[PDB]
Amino acid sequence: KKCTTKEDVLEAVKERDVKFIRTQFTDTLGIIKSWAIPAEQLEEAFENGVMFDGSSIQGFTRIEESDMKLALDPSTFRILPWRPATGAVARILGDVYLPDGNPFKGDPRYVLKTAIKEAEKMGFSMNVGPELEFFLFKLDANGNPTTELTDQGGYFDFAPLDRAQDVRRDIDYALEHMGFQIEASHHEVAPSQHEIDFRFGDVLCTADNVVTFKYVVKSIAYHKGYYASFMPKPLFGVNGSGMHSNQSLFKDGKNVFYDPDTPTKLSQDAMYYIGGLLKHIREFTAVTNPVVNSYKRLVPGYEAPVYISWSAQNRSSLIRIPATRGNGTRIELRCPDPACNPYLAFALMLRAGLEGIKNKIDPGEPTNVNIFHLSDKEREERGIRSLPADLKEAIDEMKGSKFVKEALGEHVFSHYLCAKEMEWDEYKAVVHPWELSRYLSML
Amino acid sequence: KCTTKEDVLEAVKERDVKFIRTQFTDTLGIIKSWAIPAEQLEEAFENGVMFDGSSIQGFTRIEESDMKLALDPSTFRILPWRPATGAVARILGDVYLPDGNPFKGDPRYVLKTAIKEAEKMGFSMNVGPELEFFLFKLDANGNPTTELTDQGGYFDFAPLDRAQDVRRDIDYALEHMGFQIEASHHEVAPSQHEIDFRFGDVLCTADNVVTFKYVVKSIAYHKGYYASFMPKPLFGVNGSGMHSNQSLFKDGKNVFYDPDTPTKLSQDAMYYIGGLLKHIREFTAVTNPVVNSYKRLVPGYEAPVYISWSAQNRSSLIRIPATRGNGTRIELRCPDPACNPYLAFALMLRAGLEGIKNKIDPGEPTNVNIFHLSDKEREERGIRSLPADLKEAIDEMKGSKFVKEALGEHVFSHYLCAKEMEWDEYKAVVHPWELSRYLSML
Amino acid sequence: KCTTKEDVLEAVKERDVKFIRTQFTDTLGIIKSWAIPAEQLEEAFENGVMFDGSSIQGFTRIEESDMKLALDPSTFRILPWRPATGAVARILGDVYLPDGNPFKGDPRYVLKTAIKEAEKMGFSMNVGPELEFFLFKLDANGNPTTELTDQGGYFDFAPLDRAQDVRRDIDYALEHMGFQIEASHHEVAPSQHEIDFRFGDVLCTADNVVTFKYVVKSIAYHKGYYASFMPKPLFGVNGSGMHSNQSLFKDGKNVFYDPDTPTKLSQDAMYYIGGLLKHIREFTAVTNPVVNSYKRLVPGYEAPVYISWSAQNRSSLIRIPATRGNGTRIELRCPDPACNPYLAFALMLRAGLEGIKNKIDPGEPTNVNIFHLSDKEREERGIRSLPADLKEAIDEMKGSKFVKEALGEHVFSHYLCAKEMEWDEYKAVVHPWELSRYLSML
Amino acid sequence: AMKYVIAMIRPERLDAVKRELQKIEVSRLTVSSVSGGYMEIYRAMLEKIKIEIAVNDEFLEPTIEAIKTGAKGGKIFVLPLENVIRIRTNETGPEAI
Amino acid sequence: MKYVIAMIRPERLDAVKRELQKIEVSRLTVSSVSGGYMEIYRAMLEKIKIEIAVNDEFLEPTIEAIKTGAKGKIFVLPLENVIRIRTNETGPEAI
Amino acid sequence: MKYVIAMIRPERLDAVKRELQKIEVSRLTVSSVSGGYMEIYRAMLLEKIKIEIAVNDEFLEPTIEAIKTGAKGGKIFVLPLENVIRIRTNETGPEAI
Repeated sequence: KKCTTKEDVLEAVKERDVKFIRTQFTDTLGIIKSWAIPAEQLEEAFENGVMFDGSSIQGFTRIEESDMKLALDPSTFRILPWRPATGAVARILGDVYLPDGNPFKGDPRYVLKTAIKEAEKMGFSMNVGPELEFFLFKLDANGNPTTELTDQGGYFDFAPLDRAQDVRRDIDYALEHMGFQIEASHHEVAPSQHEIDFRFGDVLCTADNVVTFKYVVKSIAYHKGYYASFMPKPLFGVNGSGMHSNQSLFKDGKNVFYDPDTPTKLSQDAMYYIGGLLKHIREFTAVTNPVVNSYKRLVPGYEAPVYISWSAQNRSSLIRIPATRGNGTRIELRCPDPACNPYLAFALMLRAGLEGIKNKIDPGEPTNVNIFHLSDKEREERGIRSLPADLKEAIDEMKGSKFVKEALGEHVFSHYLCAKEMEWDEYKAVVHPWELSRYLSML
Repeated sequence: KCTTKEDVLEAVKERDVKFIRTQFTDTLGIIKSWAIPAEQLEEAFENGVMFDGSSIQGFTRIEESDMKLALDPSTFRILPWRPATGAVARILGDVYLPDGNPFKGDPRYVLKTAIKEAEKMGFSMNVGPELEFFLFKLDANGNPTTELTDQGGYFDFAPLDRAQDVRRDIDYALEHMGFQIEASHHEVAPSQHEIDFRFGDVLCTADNVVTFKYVVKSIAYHKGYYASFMPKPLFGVNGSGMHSNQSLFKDGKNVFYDPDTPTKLSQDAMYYIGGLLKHIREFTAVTNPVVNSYKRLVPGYEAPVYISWSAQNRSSLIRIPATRGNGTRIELRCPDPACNPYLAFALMLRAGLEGIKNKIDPGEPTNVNIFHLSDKEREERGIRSLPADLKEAIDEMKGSKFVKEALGEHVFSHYLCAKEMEWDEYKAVVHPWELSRYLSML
Repeated sequence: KCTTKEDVLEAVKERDVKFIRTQFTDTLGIIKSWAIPAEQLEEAFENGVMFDGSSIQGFTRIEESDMKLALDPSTFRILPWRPATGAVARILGDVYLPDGNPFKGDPRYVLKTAIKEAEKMGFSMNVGPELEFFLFKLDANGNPTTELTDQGGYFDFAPLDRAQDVRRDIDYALEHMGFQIEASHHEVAPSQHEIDFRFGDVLCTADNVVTFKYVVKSIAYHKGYYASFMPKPLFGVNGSGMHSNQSLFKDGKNVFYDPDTPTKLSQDAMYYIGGLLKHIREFTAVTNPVVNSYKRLVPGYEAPVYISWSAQNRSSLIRIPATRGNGTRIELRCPDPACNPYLAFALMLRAGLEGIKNKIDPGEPTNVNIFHLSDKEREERGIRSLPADLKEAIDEMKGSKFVKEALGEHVFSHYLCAKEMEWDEYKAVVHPWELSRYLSML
Repeated sequence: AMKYVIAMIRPERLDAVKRELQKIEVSRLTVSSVSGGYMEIYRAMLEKIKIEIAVNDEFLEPTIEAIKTGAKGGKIFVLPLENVIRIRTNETGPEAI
Repeated sequence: MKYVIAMIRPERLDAVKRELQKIEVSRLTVSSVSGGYMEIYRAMLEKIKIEIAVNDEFLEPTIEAIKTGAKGKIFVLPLENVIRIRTNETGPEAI
Repeated sequence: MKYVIAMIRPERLDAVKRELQKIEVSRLTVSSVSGGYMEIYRAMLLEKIKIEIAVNDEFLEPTIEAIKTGAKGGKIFVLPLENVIRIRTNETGPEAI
């Protein structure tokens, strides 16, 4: 049954011996945040809100407002798929308020809700189906994460068939009976790599679910003796991990990307939505691909795209349009990796698409050729631009962008860019073992 | 018997089936799968399932990659393990392009076309396959090795230790998903085993050979061992083959049997053999698919490296067992377990059919030891060899119109480009045998 | 008792038997088997089972190899372990050529012809064998070793640690399969044991020596130990024999007993001893079949290396125990537990029958210690010794018309060609002992 | 009236009995691992399952044959049940089962 | 006399016992048995069987004790005889 | 009819099973159960053995004294059991034990 009121939640806590409640939120960068509330404190939390330190979201960097209130949302209450001896555990989410009663604009979830409100002002709602690729590694003798493989299978192989076969099934079962409604899962291209495909769904509940997925999957794997890694590129020379984001807009339950009267059966407003996405994706690549290691995945030779193009036929464009029509018409954006903040990243896809629809942004021609095999002049003649090559280059693009600044809000915009600037400055000064291998003998 | 999607959904509910697995192969015989939650199954039966065709045909080309699997309810089978989370089952189906026509690059589709062509003459094919594997140890980290589990030989009662129980559990698991073993025995090499399955229609049999490999492997892994289907994992002992016994039936009767001929074989039996002998060189690349396959096809062991048929010599490339009647059969001995069985059985079927349509004489049987003859002696007999390595098998197949039409152009070309890349990789490797032979010498 | 195939099918249903194993031997004694699912068994009773006859006769020649096993229900016996999967049984039978004639190359067939020969003269033969073996430890990988489980001696109460339970479990397994053990004891060497079969009908007893070997081995393996039937695993201690007590019967009376003679032995017993001595030299290659057999046949231990008969002396090649009446018996001491019991008993039966036919007097007993004598004394006494190594035993057998006609030519030549190969391999080996003696000297 | 039915089965038949119990909608059941000369040969190399079901009288015989069908391919002891109380509902008697 | 069989959640076993002792019922028989709340948990139901031989006056006190202690099913059967062995008492006194 | 339950010191399970067979009682069922003399030992309720038997009225006295003798060197419940049915043979009451 569906939890709608706090009394539904409080009744369900009683009936199922739920002993601890975990809040679930993200900081600016997409790190999963939480704290533990005993069941005994929960009714008061529904009454007065819960005070907490906003530095958890916005960092310690600046003197700003820091005592926030979490107004719990009973419809986000969901029992977690493990039963400790101590009792059942659940998660819940909420809205963060400043002491004056105004919503805190720096919560990524509020940022998505404002994009939702914009789409609603135009009569639209957005669905998303994410595709989460990940790696299943071994723990070393101390229980630490490693990159040790659990299998050497490839794309859609029925692998692994040892003990890890049971762990993979466990992860699937836990999500399904949490209530995820997985559509499918397969082995992906690289050794020990996997993909679980979410059901298409309301964008807010989807972004909420992507965060929950990350730690449920890690906890299941850890407790079985394995490690689930959402690194974009843990291993050189094999495929990285992405989070392709299929999406569509609806006007009261009618897919707005479908139009049965056109030769492709795609609507005009679908193409404008693509045009807006292609117009701004460079300016927020730092959001969808947020760490240094993201751009080791954004290199040629694998499932990762590097060139800004759209296409139906070519399964490797940045924007790909599946063959499905009718209600399930969607466009797939392939560049994002799973290290991103899904709230900030879905919100900017939605804002970009809504601008393309509002401004009639023609996306141009589709690129059906292999873009890797082309020359610069051909790409230049085609006008085929490439995504930022590294995090610094992505940051600078974002820095100059008033679209991204408006969509995210100045708080989030500036907090994000400062911290990413600092991480690159830490990365750039490191002398890597590859440098000694190449240069120590030589120089 | 599973006949309808309503039979399946009821059995899924009744037997607590929580996960369904699809089951298919790519162009190169690799087994492929994805997992469907049992909550998705009713929608899957109604709408099909969309999946990436790069699973079957690879990534090397821009071609149609959005396929649809239409689930076939009569291929639903519960797997022989019971996880705490609930039961598991495998299912197959037919693959469709978005425009609604069948996808021709599916190896199962290639076999149906051979079945469909053979039905234009009123012929149907049965297969009883004999699968050899090695039961090896795992190392400390749970990974495969070639370390022996026993030192027994042909038809020995061995192992008698804990691996005695693994072998039994493997035979038990297959029998109780409905494989109907005829017999299993220890094979010539140490730690080598063979399971002989009952005769069935070639489509059911090819589906079951795919199921068998991952079932056997998963059972062995879960008991702490490894089941290996390499052709030649170990130098200087026997390799593993997939001998493929076959019968053709018409009007209910065995096409190969004739009670009135001296050997009690029908004429079409000899024509079927002639067709196989004519074309076998041209699809050794399919029945013997990897580089390691031609370390098994060297003289000295159970492997047949010469093209000939016989009833008397057990080691001829084509053998006729003494059984007559409705069980008259033809054993084609050269294949190994790495082959795509949909592609192998279809090519055998077409080749046999070609022999019957064009009345291809098989020539004389070879009743002697072909190894113990000279190179001129066998040329006196006109006895040819099977290709000596993968590159040679590739070159024989690239120039074959029979193979190209039987597989279709998409399969033919994909298969050849991939195998050509595999050989171009292997031929540049500097092996440790070369250092041992040459480092001091040169 | 199992009498009809319906008896066996009911027992399979009633006792939840899921696997039936066949049990036979090859020419050289190795124990052979293949597994049959219980679901296949009623068909197996109806039509027999086809199998490859290279399992018995080997691969080295082009000879008919499609054989048919017809199952003997009365040999159905449930094995003494109970997998969770369900019970296991063994069964034996008769091997036929595709024309319907019996296959003469099966050693059990060879025994059945000997039984027919004695029945043509009124007699049937009992045997009670005494099987010696070692119980050793397994190394860390579960591999056999020659590491000791006790330091005990003759008839000691030993071992007294975890190996005491394994030994008791071995006795229990055989007895409650229905062997009817008479007595078991620790034998002379450290870790050495002996189990005394029940004096029984020779055919059924030979079936039991084969079962005994893998039941004992498998029981010990699953307890962490190893049972070894090597004639001489350890230099400097007793080797392991299979002494073979035997008697003939006519009309239900023991024809070796004569109450009205001083020895209370009939004359036919003396002619039977006389025949055994006349031919024992010629089939030592069958009773003592491997290279190791002739490390046991050296002076200084329980092994008899001299041809003689005695009542008193326990040293003799043939000893006549004190028992009289219905249990009057002749003990032949040279065989070791590696022999093929089918062939070993058959040749024993034929040698003794030839003595009774030709009234071959055994000469005088030998009541002295033969090891203590000088060559001229033994020469004066006409006391000849056994073959001193396998090659000498091969040469003796090859010339023997008596062994050839008794075994049949196919078995005779196959046996000698395989032993000649084993000897040629051994004789070239440079052994560590040679490096120790000569490396620093030469 | 109502009854407590104790049934013991060899453990590999438990789930054939579960389904046969489910046929006439009988799912409220309790299963215990119990230890209760075919098997004499095997002592060098027997566990049952106890099932306890509370049924109303009208389901008496439908439950016995359901367990009979699932288990045959053990014994059934049926006892007098005076009362059954549901803790959450405080139901007593037939409505409580 | 009475034979009472109770299956309580294993988390509340001694809370039932504390309620049981308070009305001076102390001889019981504890055993572990097994009896879609818990489906979500199959990746990462067990019960406690309590058998009591009360008499017809401590009958309802025993039921309410188990009803009380386990709150946070009960089966009642006729007991015809009880034999203490170390004393050979039979009937109510043997309880 | 009777349903007999015996709680015996676990060390006397096989002593009673010896006296049980002597009077043709073979249908039993053995459980591990538990029910301040033992207080001193808690650093280094006590475990019993539950044995369930259904016997005819003619075997009731032999059954108990078999359990008494083999257990003396516990407590025997005697229950009024009205129905005993065998699973394979549709047996009832006295025929089914």
